[PDB]
Amino acid sequence: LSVHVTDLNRDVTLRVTGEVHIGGVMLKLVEKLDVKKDWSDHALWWEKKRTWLLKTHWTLDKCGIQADAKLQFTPQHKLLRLQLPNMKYVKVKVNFSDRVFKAVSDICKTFNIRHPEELSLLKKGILAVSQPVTSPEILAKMFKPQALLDKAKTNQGWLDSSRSLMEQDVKENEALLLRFKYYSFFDLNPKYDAIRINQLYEQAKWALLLEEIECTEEEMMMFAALQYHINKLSIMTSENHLTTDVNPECLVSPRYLKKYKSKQITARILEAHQNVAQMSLIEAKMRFIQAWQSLPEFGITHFIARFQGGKREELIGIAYNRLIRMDASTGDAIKTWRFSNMKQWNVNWEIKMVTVEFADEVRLSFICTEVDCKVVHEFIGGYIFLSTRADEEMFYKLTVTTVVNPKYEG
Amino acid sequence: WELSVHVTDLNRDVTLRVTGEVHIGGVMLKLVEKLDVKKDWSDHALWWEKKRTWLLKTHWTLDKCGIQADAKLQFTPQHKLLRLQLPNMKYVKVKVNFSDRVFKAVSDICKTFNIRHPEELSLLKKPPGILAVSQPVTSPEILAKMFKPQALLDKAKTNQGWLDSSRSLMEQDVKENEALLLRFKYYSFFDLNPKYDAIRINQLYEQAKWALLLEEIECTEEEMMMFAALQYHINKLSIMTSENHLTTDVNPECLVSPRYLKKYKSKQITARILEAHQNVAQMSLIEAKMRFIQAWQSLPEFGITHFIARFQGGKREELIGIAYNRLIRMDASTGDAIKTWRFSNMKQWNVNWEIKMVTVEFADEVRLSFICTEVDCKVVHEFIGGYIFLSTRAKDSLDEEMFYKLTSGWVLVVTTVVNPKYEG
Repeated sequence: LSVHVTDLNRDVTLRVTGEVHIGGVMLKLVEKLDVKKDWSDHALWWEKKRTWLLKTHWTLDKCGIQADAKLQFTPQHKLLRLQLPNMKYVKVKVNFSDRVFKAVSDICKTFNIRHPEELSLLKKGILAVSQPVTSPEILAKMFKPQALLDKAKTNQGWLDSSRSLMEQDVKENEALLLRFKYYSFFDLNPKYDAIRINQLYEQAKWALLLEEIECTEEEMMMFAALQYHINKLSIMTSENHLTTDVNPECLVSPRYLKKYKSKQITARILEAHQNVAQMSLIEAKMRFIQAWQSLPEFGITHFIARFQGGKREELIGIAYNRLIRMDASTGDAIKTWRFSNMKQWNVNWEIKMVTVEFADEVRLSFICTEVDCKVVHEFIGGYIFLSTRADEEMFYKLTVTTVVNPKYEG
Repeated sequence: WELSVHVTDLNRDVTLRVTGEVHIGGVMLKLVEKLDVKKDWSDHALWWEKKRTWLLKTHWTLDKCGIQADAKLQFTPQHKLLRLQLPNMKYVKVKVNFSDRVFKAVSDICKTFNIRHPEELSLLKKPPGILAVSQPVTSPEILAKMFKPQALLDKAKTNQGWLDSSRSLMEQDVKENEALLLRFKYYSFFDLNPKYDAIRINQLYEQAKWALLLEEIECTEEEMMMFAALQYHINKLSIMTSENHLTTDVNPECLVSPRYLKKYKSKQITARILEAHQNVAQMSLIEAKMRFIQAWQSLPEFGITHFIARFQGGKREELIGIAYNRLIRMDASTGDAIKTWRFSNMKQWNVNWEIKMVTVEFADEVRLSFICTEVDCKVVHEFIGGYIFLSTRAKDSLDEEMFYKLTSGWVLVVTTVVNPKYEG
């Protein structure tokens, strides 16, 4: 066996038996290297079969390791460049051993964001602050084609939530996108979700500005006025001074005039107004999200799909309440099936075909790319799992595989 | 015999020779003929002040109306001018039918003011953009001048001025050009919808604001400062509704997608954004007032109307409280609740007009009986039946006959009314 230490950039070849557990090898590593350091975090990684040495209690043989195998001793927590929905990169170190689902959970607990199951990871202080862009040129610089096929192509980058980061080709300090994957936001509470709402509003703002989602001019002007309103509401949160021609003594009962001087009353009102503006700021972003949620093209994830009796590449669209057969160019809905009528769905991994069973004996089938099937399967099962909130074991189970919809009405 | 009639608007007294078999319309005809004038008598109607009744039934004879000889009645236009003080404390002149029952008068007024659900409002005796805009006073001096005694007995005295919704203004000693208060009478507001109730919400907010500023309702210092902060915020949001100019350090072009930079100039964008911003601030304005109201609704002493009453085993004049869902026996010195009765457990309630006594029958055959003043008896009766009628409101056109049936009392459209919402 050969174990490569990435940190010290040195490879160690060891004499291995086969009756010594994985922990024994790790222990032998600590003693032999003759270096005063901390090895507590590191874990063995197998690049060949792309599996972690998860259980260190296991011996050598029941892991299926041949002779002269080149293992890797690398730290679990590596540098990871994350781009928040606010399009600002933050540097964090997360566990590359845990499942992406549990990884997202930890990241959101760190970022003060409730319900991490609505979020996931996607390939390519200031958590609460939201400000517009310095100049229109930056938007044009960030401007992408954002066509349906281009958007559908980027949807392949959704990580397997049942696997880890290391198993899915994620290098150290490689850019991953933290995005709201599912568009079923349960319990948006301004009392707890000051950051959660802010990032969701940011994702909605950037999706509209970069024309990732299509809307009319009237709606565009409204959204533009909304974040203008949000900007003015934000300024009020910092202001600790009188800004209008109103005398604060006119806003209170005359008994407090005898209890306080004017400077005292002005101070307590300004302090309270910062709290008032703080809630108005949040509820404003709430309205932005509401208007965003009410768009006719909201909450649809596109995947290239081949439908029965179709000679052209089309699109399968996945939403929180339905899935849609769509036109690849226009994006017009050909037919819409709803999740409330679904009994179960099947996934043939050989043919790469998804078959969905609905009520009243209607049946849908389509075919996708190899990578898309796993992503679509997780998208489907994920959306059903989110329709049951009122349990991590439930999610992993829902995500030739056959899964019965636990919310079938019929 | 002879009939003397005074035409109010013409300032003329007319004597008419009548028998008694002459119809009401007959008097009106002989009145017009003898005057010999060219005028529109459409709105004019006979009024008898001594007996406080309109004489609208034209087909009736003088015998049916019990009009004795030498009676001096009036021929006056039904619609007269009235001064109303809105919940925003601003006065306004309106023309209303002084022969219509107050309940209809209030509804017509609310229709004019574009206020939905007029059954929650009514007129109270004093002890177009004026309806929409909210503005704080100029100085603390104004608040000090309007500061009236808010003691519980003083509020109980004020509540004697609530007009009978089953009778008309003329029948209740309300002269032309006099001042009446338009207030939210019942504290149970059905469907406060911001999409329609911009005026309704504004006035309700004003009534809440003024009740707090004049200490008509109690609140903690923390709550008071929060209410003050809300006012400051609402005033600021109100300013934004008029602003048609940039007031921040943000470029409006960074708020739109790049395709609009190719279609519009910088000014065309800034203008259409500010135009939309006024509507955004408008909605924020309404939502801010809603938060003020719901906070006002959550106050411990909210939604209670007080009346002086003597109870069965009382040693004193006490206070009977009427909330939206309950009757409360309160001490008139501390305002503490002695005993509370739920409306849901009320099978029935009676009003003995002779002894001026109200008796309520409950479940488990528990009984409550108290005595008020002559005026308070019908006012309290309307409050009980009114709040009940409000409970019959479903999300599904108001049933006027139902409202009167619950609140008319001794007026036709010992009184006994069965609660239609008696649970079990």
